[PDB]
Amino acid sequence: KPDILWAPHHVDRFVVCDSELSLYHVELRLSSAATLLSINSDTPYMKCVAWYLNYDPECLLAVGQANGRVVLTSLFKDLIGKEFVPKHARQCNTLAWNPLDSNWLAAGLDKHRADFSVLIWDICVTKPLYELGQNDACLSLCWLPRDQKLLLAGMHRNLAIFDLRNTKMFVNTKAVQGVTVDPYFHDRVASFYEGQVAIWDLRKFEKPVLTLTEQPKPLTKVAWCPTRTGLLATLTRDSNIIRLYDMQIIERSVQPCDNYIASFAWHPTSQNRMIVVTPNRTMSDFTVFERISLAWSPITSLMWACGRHLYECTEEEKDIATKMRLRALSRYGLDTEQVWRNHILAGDPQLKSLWYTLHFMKQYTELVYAGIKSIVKSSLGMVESSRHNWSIQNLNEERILALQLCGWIKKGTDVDVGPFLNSLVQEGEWERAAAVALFNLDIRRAIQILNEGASSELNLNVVAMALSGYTDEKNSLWREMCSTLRLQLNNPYLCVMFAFLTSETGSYDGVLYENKVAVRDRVAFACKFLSDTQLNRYIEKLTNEMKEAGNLEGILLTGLTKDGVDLMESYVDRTGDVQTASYCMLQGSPLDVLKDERVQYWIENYRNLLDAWRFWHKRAEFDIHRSKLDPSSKPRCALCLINMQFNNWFTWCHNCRHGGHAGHMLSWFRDHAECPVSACTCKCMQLDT
Amino acid sequence: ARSIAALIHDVSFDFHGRRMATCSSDQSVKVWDDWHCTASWKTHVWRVTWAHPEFGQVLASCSFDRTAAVWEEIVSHWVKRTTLVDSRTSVTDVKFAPKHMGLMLATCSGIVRIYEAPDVMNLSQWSLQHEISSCISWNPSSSRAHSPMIAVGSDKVQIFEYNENTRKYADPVHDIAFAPNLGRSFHILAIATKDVRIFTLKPHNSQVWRVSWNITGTVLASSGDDGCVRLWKANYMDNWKCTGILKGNGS
Ligand SMILES: [Zn+2]
Ligand SMILES: [Zn+2]
Ligand SMILES: [Zn+2]
Ligand SMILES: [Zn+2]
Repeated sequence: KPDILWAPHHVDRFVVCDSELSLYHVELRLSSAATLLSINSDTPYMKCVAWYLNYDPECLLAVGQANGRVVLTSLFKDLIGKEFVPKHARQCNTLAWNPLDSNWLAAGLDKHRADFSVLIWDICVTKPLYELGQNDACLSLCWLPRDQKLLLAGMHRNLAIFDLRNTKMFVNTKAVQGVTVDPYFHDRVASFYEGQVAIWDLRKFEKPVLTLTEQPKPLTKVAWCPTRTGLLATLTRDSNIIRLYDMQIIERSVQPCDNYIASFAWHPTSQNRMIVVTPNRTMSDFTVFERISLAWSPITSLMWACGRHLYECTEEEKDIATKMRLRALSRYGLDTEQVWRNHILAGDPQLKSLWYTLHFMKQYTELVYAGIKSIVKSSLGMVESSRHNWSIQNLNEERILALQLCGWIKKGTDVDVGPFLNSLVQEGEWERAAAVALFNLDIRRAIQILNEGASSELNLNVVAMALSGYTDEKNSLWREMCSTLRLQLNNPYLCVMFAFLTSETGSYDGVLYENKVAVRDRVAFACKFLSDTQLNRYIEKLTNEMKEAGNLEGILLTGLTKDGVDLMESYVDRTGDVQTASYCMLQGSPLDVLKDERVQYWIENYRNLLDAWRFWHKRAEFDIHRSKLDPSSKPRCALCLINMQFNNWFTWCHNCRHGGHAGHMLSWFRDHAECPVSACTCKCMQLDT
Repeated sequence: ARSIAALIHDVSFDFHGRRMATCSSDQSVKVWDDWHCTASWKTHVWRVTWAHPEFGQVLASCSFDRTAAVWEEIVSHWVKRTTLVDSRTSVTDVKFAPKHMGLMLATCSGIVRIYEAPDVMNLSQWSLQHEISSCISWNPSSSRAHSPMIAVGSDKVQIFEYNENTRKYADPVHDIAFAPNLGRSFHILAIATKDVRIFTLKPHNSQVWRVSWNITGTVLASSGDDGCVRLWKANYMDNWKCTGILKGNGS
């Protein structure tokens, strides 16, 4: 059976014992790669290998041959090729160099008539310095780390503890193979028989204290962990998983290789290294690693805890948890003066169109809060234009308000979109201005905007030329190709202009259902060209399209009503934004709608959520802002002895009921940690912490 | 990353995330509040999680000695006002109930010893108001339309809801975590098993470990035997997706 044995030193070197010795260097591909440094094949039929614990010379392998001869091969030149030979030849089962004295080489041999089995050699052909154990077979050897001379030998039927001072406590059991004393607990020993591994107690060496789980296949190697606080990894024959039965007894398994494992080796120096050698010499280094006890923090830090080290990730995208922190740090939402600038204070197209919509509702107020859909229910007196007449007051009282909520017209009854066009040209939106100007039945202004835009900052010139050829003939050449070629235009606003132009009057489905154009523009367009029967059906379709999709731009249509809660519920479900949910549902919403369980609970989370971030003062601003918008959601000082601008506050301690002026009390507690009144031990300031 | 000084069996933050409670492998629990150990306890601790601050700085420790110790704030070496040692078996975990439902602690040993303290100021008395017989997860829902629910994991998740009408509660799983709702109409369940599983309840390639939910329940941290604390999150299609991998050793 091939074996892997880490060297006591040279933490980058190891030897993979096989039919021929081979020393590798950790730099095949171990994980890391292994580079062969030496190969010894002069010791055939090797059955036991043990490192020389003394530093000089390094790489000295005591190769126990099958004939009993121990060859100190060098994988102080005197200790090279030494051929310690027993009195009678027989198999050499186990070898173990004493850690206290690294020049003894305890050798375990098979049975014989009258020859000692466990021979304690002397490194210095030779003669044993100590010969203990007769007419038996020492299957395993393990020097006790504490005592200088006590080798616990696993004989044929007993775990004899040979005392070299007087050549012996024996416990007759069937578990006598692979004795390994756990280093950290010097009073605990291990031994495996067949498929069962037993844990012993040297202080109570009468019966095995614990008998671990019996694996089906027989165990091949049981080795303690010199890195952890007790982890007896238990290899099993024809098993690809190292059953690390921790005796600390939580059982864990690790499968570092896809094939069977011959023998593993814990690294004495490296923190729990698991060099694994397959029968095909597939030397793979695995790592155990303790279970990670993750636990998030309100600041989104994963305090990864592996072993005895706390590795804080510290948020090592813009997640919603992280997003709200920057929003609240900039007083998001609370700046209810330039509501259109709230999204700017937010640092999103959905949020940008939402705050503009809420600004327009705030602007008009200074039934509108019921949304576009409820406003257009009572709209009556709709007329359809059969032919596009190129040049607003004819619209209903509901329609003109709807355009204002869409921003197309300024605050008032002025039937014009001219001021809106100038802002768009100033804002740089040149393709949107042409569409908005065209939708008010003005080709020439649309051409002028495109021509003016193309002049500054040249495709808009051609679009102006393309727009100038609007022909209403049913089978015209222009409508034949412009309708087909409109889909090959980059800007959506250019596409809808030709879609609206080439569409048969009455059914403007080429523009009403273009998701790349802002909903406000489509709704504003719909209020102007759709009849009452068509508009109500279309708005009900668009309302439900933002209702389920959780679109913030649908606040324009849904409004701050029972449906608005449903829409904003979908937005929370899709994303998880309650900070936007709380502020928007507080800005002008009616008492009955704001009294709903969902909207009240949305506030309850954000306040509780904002508490975990230590933003108490920021939260205090929200509660003050919430209370105004939602009315339904409403002795003598011990130092100066004066009976009852902040210094005049009267501090009352909840523990000892003592206190006085804030200015006096803070001064006393600044340098002291006791209640100033006599015969009082209460630490008023330090108690709350 | 930053390997601050500290084997911690379980490390968990408080509500504010400014103090860390760590349960060492030597049967000791420390309040590591630059995290410097500001306390020492010797415990009696499989899991140590804080309580809600308005209820006091109470740390619940689940031990292997068939007890669930609760160390209450008495200023430092906190004094155990109460000791929930009535559990016949070892308490696998001790996670406090959400603040809306009162002072309740769950010890899913299978006996869910839901100890309730009628007196907030005097928590020394623990009353097993409910007892339903590996992982204990609490539903953070506080809604009038959402009844409180208690989840129990077995080493496979059953949610027991205290029905108003009856006034009574009615791959191996390693840890179950309920995401904070924040007004959601559905609950997201994260269960630690051979494979990380995420499920929606609307009214590592190895053995996973104690996964936790962020303060908003959107970004997920799932840990397993692979040794890498993989960070997970949602996607544009409202589906779970990988968002990053963090190294335990700090690399
Ligand atoms: Zn005074
Ligand atoms: Zn006092
Ligand atoms: Zn005073
Ligand atoms: Zn006091």
